[PDB]
Amino acid sequence: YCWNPDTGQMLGRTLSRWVWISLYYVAFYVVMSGIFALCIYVLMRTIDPYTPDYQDQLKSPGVTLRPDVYGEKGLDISYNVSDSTTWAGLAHTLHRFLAGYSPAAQEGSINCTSEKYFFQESFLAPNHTKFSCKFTADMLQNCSGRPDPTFGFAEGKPCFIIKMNRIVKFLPGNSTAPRVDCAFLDQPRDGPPLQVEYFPANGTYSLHYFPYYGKKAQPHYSNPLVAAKLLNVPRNRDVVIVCKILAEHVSFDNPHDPYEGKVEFKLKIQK
Amino acid sequence: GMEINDHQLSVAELEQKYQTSATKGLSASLAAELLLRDGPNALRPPRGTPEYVKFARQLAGGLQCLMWVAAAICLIAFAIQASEGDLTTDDNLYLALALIAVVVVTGCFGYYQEFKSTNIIASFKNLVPQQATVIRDGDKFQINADQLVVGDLVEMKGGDRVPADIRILQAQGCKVDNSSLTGESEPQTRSPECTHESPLETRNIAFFSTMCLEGTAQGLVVNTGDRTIIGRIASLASGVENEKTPIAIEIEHFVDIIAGLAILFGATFFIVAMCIGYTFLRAMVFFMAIVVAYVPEGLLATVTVCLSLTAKRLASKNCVVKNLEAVETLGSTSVICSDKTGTLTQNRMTVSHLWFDNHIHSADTTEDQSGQTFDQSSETWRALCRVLTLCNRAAFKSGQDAVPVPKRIVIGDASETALLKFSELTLGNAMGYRERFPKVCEIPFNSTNKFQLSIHTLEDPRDPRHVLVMKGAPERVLERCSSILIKGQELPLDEQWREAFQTAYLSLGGLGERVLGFCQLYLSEKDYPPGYAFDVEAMNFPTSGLCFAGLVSMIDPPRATVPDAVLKCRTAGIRVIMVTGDHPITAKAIAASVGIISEGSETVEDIAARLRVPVDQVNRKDARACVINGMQLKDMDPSELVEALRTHPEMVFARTSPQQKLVIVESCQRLGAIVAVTGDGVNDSPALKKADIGVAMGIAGSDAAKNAADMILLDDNFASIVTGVEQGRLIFDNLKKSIAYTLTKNIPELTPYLIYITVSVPLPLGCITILFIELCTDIFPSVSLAYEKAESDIMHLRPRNPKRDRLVNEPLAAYSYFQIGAIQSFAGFTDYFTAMAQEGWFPLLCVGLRPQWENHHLQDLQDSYGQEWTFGQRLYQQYTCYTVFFISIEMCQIADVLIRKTRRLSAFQQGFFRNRILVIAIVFQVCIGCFLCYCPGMPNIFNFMPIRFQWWLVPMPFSLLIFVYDEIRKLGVRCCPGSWWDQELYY
Ligand SMILES: CC(C)CCC[C@@H](C)[C@H]1CC[C@H]2[C@@H]3CC=C4C[C@@H](O)CC[C@]4(C)[C@H]3CC[C@]12C
Ligand SMILES: *[C@@H]1O[C@H](CO)[C@@H](O)[C@H](O)[C@H]1NC(C)=O
Ligand SMILES: *[C@@H]1O[C@H](CO)[C@@H](O)[C@H](O)[C@H]1NC(C)=O
Ligand SMILES: [K+]
Ligand SMILES: [K+]
Ligand SMILES: [K+]
Ligand SMILES: [Mg+2]
Repeated sequence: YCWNPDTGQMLGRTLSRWVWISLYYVAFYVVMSGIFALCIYVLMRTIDPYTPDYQDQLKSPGVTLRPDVYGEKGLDISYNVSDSTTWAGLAHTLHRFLAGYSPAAQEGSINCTSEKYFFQESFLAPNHTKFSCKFTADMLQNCSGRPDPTFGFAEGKPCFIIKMNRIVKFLPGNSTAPRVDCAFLDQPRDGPPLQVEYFPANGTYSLHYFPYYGKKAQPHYSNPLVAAKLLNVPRNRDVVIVCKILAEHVSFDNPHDPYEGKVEFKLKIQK
Repeated sequence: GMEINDHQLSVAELEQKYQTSATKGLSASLAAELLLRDGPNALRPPRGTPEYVKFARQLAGGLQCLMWVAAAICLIAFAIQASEGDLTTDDNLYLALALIAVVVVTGCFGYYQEFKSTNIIASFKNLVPQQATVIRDGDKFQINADQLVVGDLVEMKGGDRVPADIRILQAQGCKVDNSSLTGESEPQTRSPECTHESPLETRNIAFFSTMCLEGTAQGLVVNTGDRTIIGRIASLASGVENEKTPIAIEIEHFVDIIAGLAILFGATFFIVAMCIGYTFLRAMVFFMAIVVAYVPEGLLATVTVCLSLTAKRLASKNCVVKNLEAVETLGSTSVICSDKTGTLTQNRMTVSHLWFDNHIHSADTTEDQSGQTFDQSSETWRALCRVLTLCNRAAFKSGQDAVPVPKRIVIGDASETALLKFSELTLGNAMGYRERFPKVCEIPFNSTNKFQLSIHTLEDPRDPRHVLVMKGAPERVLERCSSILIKGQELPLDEQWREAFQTAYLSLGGLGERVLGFCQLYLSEKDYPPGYAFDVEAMNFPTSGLCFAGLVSMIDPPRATVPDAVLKCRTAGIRVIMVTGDHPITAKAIAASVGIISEGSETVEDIAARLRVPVDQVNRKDARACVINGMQLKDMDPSELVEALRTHPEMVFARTSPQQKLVIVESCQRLGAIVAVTGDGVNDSPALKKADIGVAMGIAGSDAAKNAADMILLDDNFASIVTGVEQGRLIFDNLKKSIAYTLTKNIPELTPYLIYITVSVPLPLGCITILFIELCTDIFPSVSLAYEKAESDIMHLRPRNPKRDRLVNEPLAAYSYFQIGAIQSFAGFTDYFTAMAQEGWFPLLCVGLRPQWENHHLQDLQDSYGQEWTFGQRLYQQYTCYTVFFISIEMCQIADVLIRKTRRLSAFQQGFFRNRILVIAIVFQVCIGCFLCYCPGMPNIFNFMPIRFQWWLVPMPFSLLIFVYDEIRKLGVRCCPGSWWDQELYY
């Protein structure tokens, strides 16, 4: 093998050829870069600002719950009803979450008393947008931080917050407002059904919150929330509670998508 | 030192040299002392390395040392996330076993290129005799060959083969077959005489494995085992440096280019990755993803598969390879060294000229009778034909009426063999015309006589005479002839005819051929009745003053297709060299006959005589040709050999040791040559091994040649070599069109991961859909260019310079990668941004989005219409950019394969669909792409989404572009071959 020195005199050809070829290659390269940019400029000239062209990965919305303390392979909310500094990291994550939901952070929206599709087609709101409809803290009533700023957590009957994934123009149906219904996945043979109580009544989401018209058309629009007051869960046991949305234009039977209309969370209420 | 010098020594100097006796043999003891000193008399079989360790390097190399580390990054990334409980990343277990499958199938794509792999020393143990017949302690018995030692006193007799290298002391009418040494199957007498300086020429040496034809002999063993002459031949055969083939070096060149390039790119972005903030257990999973993107996995496949679609085409024209690397070697070959006997020739003594009418007529020497016949209306000829037909003791065997006269089997020697066949061609039957003229007497060719002679009654009932026919050594046929046939008369033999005959028999004697006199005389009925008492050993018939009838001459003639084949190859710039063991003066004649030497070329020994000037005075340069004998070469330095090979372009070597064949062949290879060797005999093997391609004759080949050769012309039709050059130049020029197609796409495979690492935009192209582009969609289109026809008349091109013109040269790589691949990446990213923007995520949004994009814990990512997107709704769309970049590529790998059809022509000026296999690959490229795209189950299994129809169109100006960007370039070098557009942007 001997000795392998470098090839410094390997300027493959002469320093005039290399200024010649280089300024050619980049003259090629930038021309394409300006053609490619000409395309994305024609691309951002065919798009429409308030409505997406296609929602090809948004047939049925997702559903998401608070407090969100994750472990491996799913949601897990395993605290201490007695001990008070292991439900204060779940009580504060429901509070600071609602720190953009109060009547003052809801200064932008208007009261909707239509209880049907909030259909708008021209722009009347402050700064040429469409109106939204409020959702406030106190509407989860006993699971809003008042009269319960630990959200049922000291009393072994906590308050999760099921949150839908808003979609533009998305019609879930208008014969009914779609409800929450949290129950076990494995119904225990010796125990009872998960008897549960929703806020506001029935655990629905009002039909005046839809249609969503984009974050440009209803800029300050907020999702509606629910707060299931979970009563039954026995203490020192590990159950599984499924928090579905039943509706006309919604499903919850997607075995590749576990957070699509339903949100599965392990829950432990120790003593 | 091993130099057989025992032929020079005396009988007394011999019992001193082997402590033996001249009539007793050795002492029974000493025959074992030597056996336990020198080992047995056989051939040491050299094993190669085993059969599985040539699978072990096939899994290593420049593309194979990388695909071990990326399957070791994939099983240390299914290993640090399965002990922590993370079942979702079996995207790196599916990515480890599919790459080691690329290691071993590509390892099977480099091992299944060895068809025979037969041991060469298989056929050196089959030309050897099992038992000998020796004397020790003064008793004659029968022994195994492998029990003969240096000094053994052996007896030979004809029919058996010779059992050692044996100096002859007494021998009675003894003759051998030294084709295995000379390639020449003409008997060579042997005697107790020391008739040459060289032991390869002298008569008192008989060689192991030489078939002793007739007679007896006794002598002493002089060399044993591998020390014999035929044993030295075997040591050079197996024991050859297995230099890589031409294409092997070229394969390993661009492998080293890509192996260097894959290690810069991935490992300057490992410095980038840790230094724009990824951890190490992330930064190691960028190199892995880059190398899978940049390296063309199934390149090594498309290479070897292409080589097969040539090899089959070669086999269909009855040329079968033995390892695919050979299939190209011919087109890159500059120099062909050929045996003469049964390579260019027919190794079948046959008639060529016949002096009568004081003029030499040229006979027809072809195996199928195609060429130039001669003058058969001369009444002086039809007598000359009557003498040789009658005076002939050979015979055809029964049942060959459907056999060509040349290929028939004749009992006797090659002389009468030739004449008899000639007699079967000009005449209808040679045997029936010898029976209408029944024979009454005879004297066969004797050696006190030095001629043949027979006397017959006649076919004519009205003629009762007796006719005497005779043939012999031309000079002696004259001094027992006193009358002669010129044009129909008979004339006295004055001193003007005894000069015009001694003209012709020395004229054709300069063409190096067997010459034979012929004569006749009709015995009258007045002194020899039609039942006369002819008495042979009494010798009452005159045996002189006979009517001479004309010479005939015969030679080893060339094969039907050889002189045209030779011309075709020098027309492809190739230099041709004769390398034979035959005698010099047959060789030179044959060389000019086939066209190794061109009309007008001269030796220094041709010039010196036309000027009447001595040879030392000739200017060497002047000579177009030169001829060099076995002695001369051994007397030469190689320093003188190169000056010779330089000085004279048309070269002929002869009387060559098989040793010396190789020397020449490698003395060319040292001058940077790609060297072919065609051959047929045991003399040929070592220069068939060392040759960058060896070719052996399928039929007339001796096995040792065939098992040493890399290529086998089954039909011996030498003009096959020309078809193999054509397809080795074609495959060479058709491999670099396929590689560029495979290599350009490696750039749009690479650029996503780079961007994805730096700009933190979603992953545009996943390691799974990359492995499907490489290992399915563009396999068929890559190979379909092995069916492009040439653009220049390829057989008028000089053979390529094997230093300068390469398979993957610096310009080709840069043009496919940097320029075509750029446009392929600029369609792929134009489609990645329209699918992202038409479904919810705008351009700027992509920057820095990946960390929020690739997040299980966030099921709510609000896009550029505030829309919340679950991790599966997002990763489903990450699959709709896997599958929209993937089809931007596939749309540019159609315009690619159409601009990889032509290197110099326009696709316009030849055509678009002229290759019919190419247009069948494109419809499969398309339709495995829709199968993956649309088929149910494809989104979850193979990560492929049913994309929208507008997303096929987005990369279409970019493909119509790629075609016409190359279009303008191809014309641009046509109309101006000089200026900068040719000398930098050609590939
Ligand atoms: C576009 C900008 C950002 C990158 C510019 C980088 C320059 C230095 C790079 C990009 C393309 C490169 C060239 C691409 C192709 C070739 C042809 C080859 O036979 C020699 C190297 C050479 C000539 C490279 C030299 C270095 C090069 C000119
Ligand atoms: C637009 O209107 C909103 C009313 O909600 C106001 O708060 C905001 O300051 C206005 N901005 C501009 C740029 O006019
Ligand atoms: C439901 O919506 C449809 C709109 O297609 C409307 O025509 C219908 O009256 C609605 N029915 C009820 C019960 O709200
Ligand atoms: K690849
Ligand atoms: K032979
Ligand atoms: K070889
Ligand atoms: Mg031969």
